[PDB]
Amino acid sequence: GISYSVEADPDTTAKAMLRERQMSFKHSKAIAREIKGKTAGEAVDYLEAVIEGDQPVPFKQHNSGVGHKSKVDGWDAGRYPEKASKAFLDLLENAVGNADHQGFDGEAMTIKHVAAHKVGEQQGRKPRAMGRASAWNSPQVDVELILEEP
Amino acid sequence: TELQARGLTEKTPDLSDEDARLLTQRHRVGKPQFNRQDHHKKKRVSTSWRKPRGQLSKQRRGIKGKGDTVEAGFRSPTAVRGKHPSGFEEVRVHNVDDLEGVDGDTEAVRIASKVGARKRERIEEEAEDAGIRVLNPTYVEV
Amino acid sequence: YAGLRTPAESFGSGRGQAHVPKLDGRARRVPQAVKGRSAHPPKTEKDRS
Amino acid sequence: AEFDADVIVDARDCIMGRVASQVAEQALDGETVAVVNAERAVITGREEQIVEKYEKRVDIGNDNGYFYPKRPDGIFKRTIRGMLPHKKQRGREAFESVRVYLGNPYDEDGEVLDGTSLDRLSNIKFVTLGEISETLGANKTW
RNA sequence: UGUCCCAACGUUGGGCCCGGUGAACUGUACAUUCCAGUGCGGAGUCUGGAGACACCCAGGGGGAAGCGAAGACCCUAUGGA
RNA sequence: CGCUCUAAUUGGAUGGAAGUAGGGGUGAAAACUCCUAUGGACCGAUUAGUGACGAAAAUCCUGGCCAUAGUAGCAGCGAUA
RNA sequence: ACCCUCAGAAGGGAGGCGAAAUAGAGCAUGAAAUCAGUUGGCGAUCGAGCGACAGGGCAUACAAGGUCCCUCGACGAAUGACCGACGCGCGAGCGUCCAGUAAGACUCACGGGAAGCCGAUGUUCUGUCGUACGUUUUGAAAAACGAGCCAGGGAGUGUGUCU
Ligand SMILES: [Cl-]
Ligand SMILES: [Cl-]
Ligand SMILES: [Cl-]
Ligand SMILES: [Cl-]
Ligand SMILES: [Cl-]
Ligand SMILES: [Cl-]
Ligand SMILES: [Cl-]
Ligand SMILES: [Mg+2]
Ligand SMILES: [Mg+2]
Ligand SMILES: [Mg+2]
Ligand SMILES: [Mg+2]
Ligand SMILES: [Mg+2]
Ligand SMILES: [Mg+2]
Ligand SMILES: [Mg+2]
Ligand SMILES: [Mg+2]
Ligand SMILES: [Mg+2]
Ligand SMILES: [Mg+2]
Ligand SMILES: [Mg+2]
Ligand SMILES: [Mg+2]
Ligand SMILES: [Mg+2]
Ligand SMILES: [Mg+2]
Ligand SMILES: [Mg+2]
Ligand SMILES: [Mg+2]
Ligand code: NA
Ligand code: NA
Ligand code: NA
Ligand code: NA
Ligand code: NA
Ligand code: NA
Ligand code: NA
Ligand code: NA
Ligand code: NA
Ligand code: NA
Ligand code: NA
Ligand code: NA
Ligand code: NA
Ligand code: NA
Ligand code: NA
Ligand code: NA
Repeated sequence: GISYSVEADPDTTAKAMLRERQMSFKHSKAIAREIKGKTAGEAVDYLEAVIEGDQPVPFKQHNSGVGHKSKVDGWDAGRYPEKASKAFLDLLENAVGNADHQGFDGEAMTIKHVAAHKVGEQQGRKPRAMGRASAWNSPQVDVELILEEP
Repeated sequence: TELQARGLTEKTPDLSDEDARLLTQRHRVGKPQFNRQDHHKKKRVSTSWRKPRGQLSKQRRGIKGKGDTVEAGFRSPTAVRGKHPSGFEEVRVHNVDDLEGVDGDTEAVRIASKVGARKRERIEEEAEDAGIRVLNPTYVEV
Repeated sequence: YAGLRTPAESFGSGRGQAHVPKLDGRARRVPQAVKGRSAHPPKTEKDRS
Repeated sequence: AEFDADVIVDARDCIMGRVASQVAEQALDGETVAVVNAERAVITGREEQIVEKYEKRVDIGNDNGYFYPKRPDGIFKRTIRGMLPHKKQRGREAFESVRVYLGNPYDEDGEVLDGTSLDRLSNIKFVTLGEISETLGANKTW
């Protein structure tokens, strides 16, 4: 698994991680990308709107065949990754919880750092025609989060 | 409170007029990188020089723009060849006994990397006292 | 006999594969293959005296 | 609108090509040039063949395109472009520091470059750019 | 008698957007190309011009002498059956 | 010039070996060497030997990995649930 | 271990052990291909063997390189004048003299200056040349053949006899 790739001052910082989550690594990049710089609280509301389908996640790199979304600003393609979103809400809930147990004001902390990493694949095999089989795998994602006082 | 290198770091060798000229030439003319053809087009191909052997190689054919081919004509002046940029001739040293016979006016010493701090300290202090500069000195806080 | 203990055969042309002996879809015997024979290995017969 | 031309060249009764060759030379030397009265510039030759050449150019084309100017305006500018490496930084810089105009929007009367002037009294086989543009179908906006 | 003149409208399942799942073919490199030329005589890459702001969605497949198969045709081998 | 192991001669290393990462110097070059970080136990030199001794290629072998792509499929069957 | 979080013997946070947890369980070291985040340089008007050699921008902790810039002056190979004087030519221009002079690459000396400053490295811009590599071939950039990328593996050996 990963380790925090960024230094964090413990006196003004709260940390959190997700380990080997089986979800879209591509969606996770997009989500991280989008919520970085946001307030843990703002992030929560955003991700919930995504899950609700009232807010699209800009898909800036893994966008092939993706249809345009009017709400995306400065870009075009976007979707509503609810699974990855839920995993991020779990990540945030933990971080904000850790932040409170330390005396900070969780929700108001800024997302200083947030990144997803593809730690592996749960390998699978799919039978195909002509007596042959081919991979059918699942990504495994790790993701770091660093909250910082404003 | 600040770092200072041990020994005669500033020491310079005394060279004949001819040698200093040849040294200055070497440094002025320089030479080509002489890296292997197309090393930059494929990662599996390293920089280490290999003679271009392809019958159609453009380098091998000496097409201008494809890089220089290694030739005797590129050799550096006999009199200076192998000299540290300072002009000193290097002498590889592993212990104190290696310092014996070294001409501090003409040669500078380079302590092998493997030698430990304990042995370095001794080599470094007796080197200085013999008027020999140490090319890779230890930096202590003074 | 190291690396020769097998009935690996090459499929020849036709499947976009190099003509390398294979068994159970695994390459074998030939020098360039992993688990294949050593081409010119040490020899008991050599007079080292 | 407003063009700090270091030079203002009057094309009236002058051989376009010759003028263009000089305006390019200067534009590459860093001069800002403005060519005036383009419509009155001239090109020697048998009108009929001269026109076929330009009419062909207009007809040439396809999806990728071959945009050929019809106004004496463009005609003259394209001619200058052909004398500059307009795709290189330096060349596009020069080309862009050059502008051709119908009539003269300046107060000063442009100068006449040496060896570009045509003697109507001793020349009958030649044509006006404006004449060519009219034939091409341009809109006589002059 | 929609085979045709000569196509139209409609029905169901796809196709398109969204959540979830999630391969393969293929990849020397570079690559926004077009017209001409040239070259081992069938060039996105040479030469000359022309055109060309970047990214993305959908399409029908013109080109990559597209992808797939060390040509079955033909000839050659002091080859095989 | 470089690699393995043997021998003689002779050195380095827990006051930090090999290796690896980045960086400085030398050699026309094969390649040699130093600095910092990592590492945490082995490593050289000269001479004379040794040989399963040097790779960009073989539709090469084995493993890992990127693009392909959040794409195809998860609709089509007289059993539409 | 204990405490917080969590649907939770999961995971995470905080904490404890040890020289070391970046030794935390397929756990020594931890390359490349390659992925996330990020720094430097370039960047939505522009052209493709991706570079070599020259030269500029921007960027750079120490270490292991320490040079570099401008005035002037010394030396100074081949080469080698302007102006002016005189004499030719229809003319472009030439001849003689001034003069093998002034100049002239490198190098050096005095004085002054730079420490991102010189070298070097990263990237990018300009100039010159430039259609991979290997193989087949009279001729390969080839619309001839091979490779997706990287690592590791991958081909003159032994005995006998002869020379
Ligand atoms: Cl993925
Ligand atoms: Cl030599
Ligand atoms: Cl057109
Ligand atoms: Cl150009
Ligand atoms: Cl006339
Ligand atoms: Cl010199
Ligand atoms: Cl051989
Ligand atoms: Mg789509
Ligand atoms: Mg079957
Ligand atoms: Mg390389
Ligand atoms: Mg074996
Ligand atoms: Mg064949
Ligand atoms: Mg037959
Ligand atoms: Mg037969
Ligand atoms: Mg010895
Ligand atoms: Mg080869
Ligand atoms: Mg493979
Ligand atoms: Mg597709
Ligand atoms: Mg029904
Ligand atoms: Mg480990
Ligand atoms: Mg072109
Ligand atoms: Mg032929
Ligand atoms: Mg190898
Ligand atoms: Na994209
Ligand atoms: Na938008
Ligand atoms: Na918008
Ligand atoms: Na067996
Ligand atoms: Na293959
Ligand atoms: Na024997
Ligand atoms: Na003319
Ligand atoms: Na046209
Ligand atoms: Na019908
Ligand atoms: Na097509
Ligand atoms: Na540079
Ligand atoms: Na071949
Ligand atoms: Na070739
Ligand atoms: Na060809
Ligand atoms: Na593949
Ligand atoms: Na071998």
